Order: sequence, then structure tokens, then C-alpha cells
Amino acid sequence: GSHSMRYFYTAMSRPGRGEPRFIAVGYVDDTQFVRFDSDAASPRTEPRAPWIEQEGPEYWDRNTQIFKTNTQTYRESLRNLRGYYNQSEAGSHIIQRMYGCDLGPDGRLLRGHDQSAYDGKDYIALNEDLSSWTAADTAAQITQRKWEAARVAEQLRAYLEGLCVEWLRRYLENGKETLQRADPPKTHVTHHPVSDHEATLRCWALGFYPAEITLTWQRDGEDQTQDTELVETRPAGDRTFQKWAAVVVPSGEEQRYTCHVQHEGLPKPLTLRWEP
Amino acid sequence: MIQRTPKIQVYSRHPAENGKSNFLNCYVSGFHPSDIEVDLLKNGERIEKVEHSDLSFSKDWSFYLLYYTEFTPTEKDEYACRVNHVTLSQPKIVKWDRDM
Amino acid sequence: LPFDKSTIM
Repeated sequence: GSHSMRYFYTAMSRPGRGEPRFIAVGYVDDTQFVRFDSDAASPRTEPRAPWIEQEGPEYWDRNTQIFKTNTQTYRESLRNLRGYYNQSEAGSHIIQRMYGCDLGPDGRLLRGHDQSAYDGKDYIALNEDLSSWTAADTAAQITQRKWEAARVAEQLRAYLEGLCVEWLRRYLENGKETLQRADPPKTHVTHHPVSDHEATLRCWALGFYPAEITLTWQRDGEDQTQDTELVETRPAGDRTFQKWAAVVVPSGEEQRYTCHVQHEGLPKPLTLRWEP
Repeated sequence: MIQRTPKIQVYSRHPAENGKSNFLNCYVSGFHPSDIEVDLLKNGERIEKVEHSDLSFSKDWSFYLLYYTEFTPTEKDEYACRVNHVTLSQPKIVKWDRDM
Repeated sequence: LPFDKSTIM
């Protein structure tokens, strides 16, 4: 029942290979719905989920103007940050930004976010009060002063509490059949001998949405945290996600082991064992 | 610069069954910077019309991408994913394994 | 809908 919207911006310089690329994507939860790429043959905001397509040409042109302006703004920001760090004109650098709003199950604003990074390190973030900044170093302090002068925190607060929430709610309604539908994992346990005296038990979760899940193995009812090989949750490509967790167990202590599965889509949490 | 090497997973959209159309996925994630080269291989040859997702990143700022193509798995055709990144000495090949 | 102001860093 909890929902969020986020935009993710990536700006990458590439000296000797033209002007910096800017690409923006937008998400509601684990569903991407828009993209803009300054490298595209004809740069424009494009729909990436069916329920966004019903938005009119004024929506698309408003997004495109915003993202075109950002392309220019980030190119200057890249110049500026190069200078703040005394860096040579030879290397490629990346600024990233992620911002958006979280709603609780009642649809009210839980909190807002706006964070930026430079070469993958935290650079500047809006504090949870939506009024003040945390700057990582003396370079970021310069940005902080520029941002205070343009009343940025104030503008973000108005957006995060207003437009962000309102549009997130709109999308959740327009896309309710998917965005507000949790699909439970399909699960099973596999067994493969690794040797005479040990076997792998692998607990699979497939076809679930949203991506948040917990898979654990227990031996005699206690967690096997250090003994579990856990794979990153991965996209199937059809909106759903996949994950597995594995333990190497002594033969035949298999029945002492249980896989536990927690997901929003499930009527009740699952306990599974290998079923020979 | 702090750089991060990609994690690589190769797997199918649907459980694999020989002679049934499916999708072969290569998921690369946890990498930085974002430039990366990814090819899907069939018996060592580069597959042509591969598609990929739009560049995004995780809460830790690391990038992720999904590359995919329609394929029909068979008993003896071998599939893999070939990845190059600034952090790698040479391209890394991860083979497609049904139980992984 | 995205945030509408972009400010140089």
C-alpha cells in the first residue's frame, strides 16, 4: 500500500566526444514510466509504461522543456564541479541526482528526497526537513550557497509536498491495475548434490512485483545468515522480479532446513522445504 | 576516482524448457562509471538485435541495465553474456546456467 | 511530473 515516485538524472561529460549526455528516467515504485535522452536522434520525453500514454501533448511538451533546460544546466554544473575539485579538462565525470516523494498506505506525504552525487560519491542532499542541506565537502558548500541564494530548498519543499504528491496519486489511479497490484512469488526448492556428503538447497522466488522480498533459510528454526548465498533481486523483463537463496547442507539433514518467504503479494508468509 | 566493477547475472525470463521461445537476460548492476559494453552470445557468436533498458541507478549511486533477446533454448546450444567495463582487465564471460 | 526549476551547482 506504500508508494513512491522518483526521478533519476545522470549527466556525463566525455571530453573529446561532444557535449555531456543528460538522461532522465521516472519511476513509480519499481515501474519506469518516462525517459529523456539528450543523445536521442530527436530528444524528447517518451512514455515507457502504457498508463502514461493517455497524458496529453501539453504534458509531453512540459516535460521536454524541463529536461531540455536540465541538459543545459547540468552541462554548466559539470564545468563548475570540475573547477571546484581542481580537475583537469581530460577526464569524464558524472553528476547524478535522485528526488521524489514517498506516500504511506493512506496516500499522505511520508517524506521527500533530493540527493546529488559526483563521480558516485554523495555530494549534496536535502535534509528530511526539506529546508536545509547536508554538503559533503568544501566543494559542495559552494553549491549549497548558490542553492540558498536561489531559494532551492523552498521550491523543492513546495514541489515535494504539492505537485509530486498530486501527480504520484494521479499515476497510481491511472495505472491502478498494475501499480496497485502485488503479484506474489511463485516458489520452489531445488536440490543438487555437490558431493557425497553435501547438497545445495536452492529456494526460488519468481514472477513477483514489487521487487521488495525477503528470502531466508533456517536450520532448526534459526536463521543461517552467514551460510546463505543470496542473489541480487533481478528483473525478469516483463515487470516482474526474481531471486534465489541457497545453502549447502549435510546429506541427509535436508529436512532440518526451511526456506521462508515474505512478500506483499502473499495472503500468508510461506514456509517451504525440499520435497524429494 | 572510485570505480565499481559490474555484477553480472545471466538467466531466462521464464523457466527454461527446450524448444519453447523465451527471453535470455543479462543483468549488469553495481557498476560505476556508467559506460559498459554488453553482448549476448550464442555458441560464442555475438547475437544481433539485443535490446536494453534505460540507464538508471540504485540508492548507492551504482548503475544497472538489463540486456535481453528472444531465444529458444535447446539441450546443446550454449548461451553467455560478455561484459566489458573500465574496471575489467579483459571482457568477462558469464555462461547461462538453467539452475542459476 | 518532474521538478520544474533547474539550478546550476
